[PDB]
Amino acid sequence: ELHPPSYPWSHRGLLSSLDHTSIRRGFQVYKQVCSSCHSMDYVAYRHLVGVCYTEDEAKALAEEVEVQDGPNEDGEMFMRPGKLSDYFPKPYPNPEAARAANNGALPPDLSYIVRARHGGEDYVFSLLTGYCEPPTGVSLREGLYFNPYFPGQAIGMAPPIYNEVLEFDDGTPATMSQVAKDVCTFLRWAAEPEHDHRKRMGLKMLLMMGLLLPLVYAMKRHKWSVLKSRKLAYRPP
Amino acid sequence: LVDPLTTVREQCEQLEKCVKARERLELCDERVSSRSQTEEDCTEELLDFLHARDHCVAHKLFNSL
Amino acid sequence: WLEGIRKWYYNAAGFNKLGLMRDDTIHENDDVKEAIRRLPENLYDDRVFRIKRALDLSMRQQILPKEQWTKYEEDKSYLEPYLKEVIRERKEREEWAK
Amino acid sequence: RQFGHLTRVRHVITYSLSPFEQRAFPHYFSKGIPNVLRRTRACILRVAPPFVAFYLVYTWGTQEFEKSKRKN
Amino acid sequence: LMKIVNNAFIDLPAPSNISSWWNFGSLLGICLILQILTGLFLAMHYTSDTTTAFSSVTHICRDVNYGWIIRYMHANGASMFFICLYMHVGRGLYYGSYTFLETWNIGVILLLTVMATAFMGYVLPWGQMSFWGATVITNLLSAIPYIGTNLVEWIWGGFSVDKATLTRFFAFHFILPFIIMAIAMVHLLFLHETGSNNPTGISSDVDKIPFHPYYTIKDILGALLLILALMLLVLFAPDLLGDPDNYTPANPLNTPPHIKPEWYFLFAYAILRSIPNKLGGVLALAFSILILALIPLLHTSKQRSMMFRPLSQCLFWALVADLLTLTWIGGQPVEHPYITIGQLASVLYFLLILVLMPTAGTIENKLLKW
Amino acid sequence: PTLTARLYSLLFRRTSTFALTIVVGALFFERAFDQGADAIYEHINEGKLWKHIKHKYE
Amino acid sequence: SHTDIKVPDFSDYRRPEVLDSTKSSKESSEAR
Ligand code: HEC
Ligand code: HEM
Ligand code: HEM
Ligand SMILES: COc1ccc2c(O)c(C)c(-c3cncc(-c4ccc(OC(F)(F)F)cc4)c3)nc2c1
Repeated sequence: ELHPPSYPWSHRGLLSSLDHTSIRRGFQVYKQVCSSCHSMDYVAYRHLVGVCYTEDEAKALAEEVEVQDGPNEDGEMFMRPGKLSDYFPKPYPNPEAARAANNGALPPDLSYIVRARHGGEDYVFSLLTGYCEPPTGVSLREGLYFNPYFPGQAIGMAPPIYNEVLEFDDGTPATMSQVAKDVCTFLRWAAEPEHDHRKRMGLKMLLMMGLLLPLVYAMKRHKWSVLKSRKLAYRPP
Repeated sequence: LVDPLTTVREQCEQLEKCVKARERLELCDERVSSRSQTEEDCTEELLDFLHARDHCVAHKLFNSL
Repeated sequence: WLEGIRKWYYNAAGFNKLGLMRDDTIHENDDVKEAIRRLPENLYDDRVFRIKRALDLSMRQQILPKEQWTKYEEDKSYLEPYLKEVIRERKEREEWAK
Repeated sequence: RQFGHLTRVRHVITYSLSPFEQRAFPHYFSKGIPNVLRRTRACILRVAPPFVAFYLVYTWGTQEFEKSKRKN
Repeated sequence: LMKIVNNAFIDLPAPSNISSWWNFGSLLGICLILQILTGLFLAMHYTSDTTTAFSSVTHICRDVNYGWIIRYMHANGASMFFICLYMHVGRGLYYGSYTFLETWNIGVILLLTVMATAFMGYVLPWGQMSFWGATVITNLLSAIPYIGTNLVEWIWGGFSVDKATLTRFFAFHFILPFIIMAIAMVHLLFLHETGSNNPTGISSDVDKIPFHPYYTIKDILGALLLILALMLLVLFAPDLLGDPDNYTPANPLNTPPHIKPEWYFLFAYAILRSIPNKLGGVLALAFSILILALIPLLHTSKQRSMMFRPLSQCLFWALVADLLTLTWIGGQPVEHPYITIGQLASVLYFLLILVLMPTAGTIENKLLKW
Repeated sequence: PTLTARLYSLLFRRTSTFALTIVVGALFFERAFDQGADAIYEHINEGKLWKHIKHKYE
Repeated sequence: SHTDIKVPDFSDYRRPEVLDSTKSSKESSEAR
């Protein structure tokens, strides 16, 4: 195996947050590349509100995709434009169709992929950005490709990204690296949306605990002070 | 379009550990290539190179992004 | 030589550094309390102070100067003469039942 | 049990002050520090060596574990 | 006239010298009461069914107002709840408090009652390492002759871990802490007949002190520091002691690479993986815990503490290293370097406890002319 | 006399008055601490939060 | 005897405001 390298992510800091601007770019990646082949069951279009999209922008995207909802009074089920409460649409109806559509292989969900793989986002960027031909003596079966950052170095994940594989809205150059950076930032928000609010409490704590610990430590050595300073003697007859 | 990653790797490949890991990778390649009917490969020799290169790419890459 | 080894172990233990003697430390036990009860007031009231001083040290996590530490040759076995008596009484009670 | 008749004590004296009349941090650095080092050297040779031994078997076992997985 | 019972919290005689090591008894009283409140508020949003459990945690960690903090004050509120024990026990062994047999034998019964509860509690999120953890570890009872094939299927409520295995853990889990709370008040009851021990092992009837201003504020301090090291993990490294494969839902047809329980069991697990014979491995596992009940019958030194027992100090801190080893080996895979180490350490654990440490105090008595 | 002595004579003497200080302190403390804490976090994470960029998308 | 009993020096631990035996402690009790 290969231990991935650790990077200077913007959010590695104990108080550092996520580049919400980058989360905006990262969603555009999942939506135009991976949402056709990966599920993300545990997120909603509403969760994007106030983080990378606003209310109206996300609402517009809710109305782009059709969702199966509503037992008709006739007794049937139909399709409607999605809403914010709706979750990210699953590309496939069931995993067998996925194994059917990817040579027996299973595209995993990506709600918790950051926190479900050792190394975290460092792994993922190195994974996408680690494709290469196999070395000599190595040969793989059809469908499967080589990547050093996987156990056995054999996966069905064909190249999802490359230079100008897509386009961004903010005029960013869509280098393969720029893409893989933003998406991993998005996924770290998916698997840990509390991240940006986690640390603020982490900040409030250390300032309070910076105060209460010495103060309590004074009242202790205030009350115990009687005993640290007492004395004794022995006056027999 | 230019991926800056290719530039950063290109510089890191010039580093001592990479050149030396490159060396054995070339040497094993000559071995397995010259030989036949063997199971040996250059898997390990490659990973040691890539563990070195990508470790150097770590310290520099996000400066461009 | 073993005597030198007994001596080093004594200083290594460190209950001299709290001014205690050996018999001050023995595990509180039925055969022991009997022996303690039989002590005289002078020797007993000294035992209590050697202890209560030591506890006052370990609370402060301090010790005494070397001048007050208990010396190996001065380690008085004030309790064993009375204790070995009690254990003899116990074995008679057991032997008498058998 | 309770205070009052726990045991018997005689000819013993205790002196003590009011905490409002004495510092809570007297000689905290001036005297406390060498007590720690004294408290340290008194015990450290008995705590260290098995954990020192651990760090070695941790690395040696780790490296030998690595080497086992590499090649002929 | 309850508050005559509060004299065990106010006017209680207690010694004067006792350092931080005794606070860990009280802190369990905080972790336990803390953990019950958190796990309760998790019950409000948890579902005990397999098709809904893993998502139910997501409902907490995503949609609920500060549901997520409660999960991590509670999971890691179990990890800290075992740092406290293992130090709360090591005190009892190093300072020789195990002479209070009535408490110690109950100290064991609290430990087991707990260390099965976490096992049940680790299942409830219903991921891989949850499922596969319970799949491996229940099968060990299958090693027993004439029973195990019947008992394991009974515990499972079936022929493999499935729905009814989960739902009953949730009920065996969300009850025992209320049984543990009883045994604690029992455990103290036999302690308040004898009063606690000190570093010296000497009767402290002379230098007792009250408990209301002195150890209270000391426990307020010690409790405060505990809330730090808990919330740091919650607020700076929550996945640290975890295991990320848990964040994949259970797939009984896809075995994870590394099966293992969490860190607080692993020294037990390493002992098991050491022995190839399956059943003989089990009786070593249960004996690694129950051996605590053999300590007082192996007391040999006429002293109690180990501040005044040099050789036992060196052996004691060696035992800690053997534990830390077994914690490490269990987390690591099974190969020829680690197999060999895991065997040696496990032998030391039983050897060191049963042979050397008794043998030491015998020798120490001889030097003191006893 | 010093300030500490003046504080005790008026506030920390009567336990009734004492408690009211603590509530009063908590309110102004709750306000002051949250403002200062957020300012630090934002200053560290300047230009990374939603509101710091929200103006662009209205 | 009992009259021979005398208190030792605590001045290593006493607060600086109360190290003068010749002054009345009341004046700074409010501050202490
Ligand atoms: C062409 C369809 C396809 C697209 C597009 C795609 N994936 Fe993959 N992916 C797969 C399949 C199929 C697998 C299964 C790999 C296996 O079974 O070994 C996989 C595996 C993975 C893995 C590794 C899982 C593991 O346990 O190692 C990750 C991570 C992942 N996908 C996420 C991504 C990422 C990141 C992208 C690009 C942003 C992406 N998917 C785009 C099909 C796809
Ligand atoms: C007293 C000893 C206890 C121990 C050792 C223990 C341990 C654990 C652990 C380690 C987990 C895993 C949680 C995770 O991985 O996210 C867990 C889950 C859980 N615990 Fe505790 N726990 C105890 C008591 C309780 C109590 C008292 C309650 C409720 C009052 C409770 C409620 C839960 C619930 C509902 C879960 C599953 C929900 C979830 O894990 O997200 N537990 N327990
Ligand atoms: C839920 C679990 C537990 C609770 C609530 C609990 C509670 C307490 C408390 C508050 C004390 C007094 C503080 C102290 O003496 O340290 C205590 C003492 C003690 N505990 Fe526990 N404890 C628990 C687990 C254990 C375990 C697992 C053991 C042994 C394996 C144990 C053995 C002891 C002993 C021997 C004492 C008395 C030692 C002495 O006073 O010198 N306890 N317990
Ligand atoms: C001398 O050693 C002893 C001897 C006997 C003890 C005993 O009989 C009990 C019941 C306890 C105890 C058990 N659980 C919880 C607490 C507790 C203490 C402070 C709190 O206050 C706050 F600051 F919030 F944590 C909250 C709970 C104390 N400690 C004993 C410690």
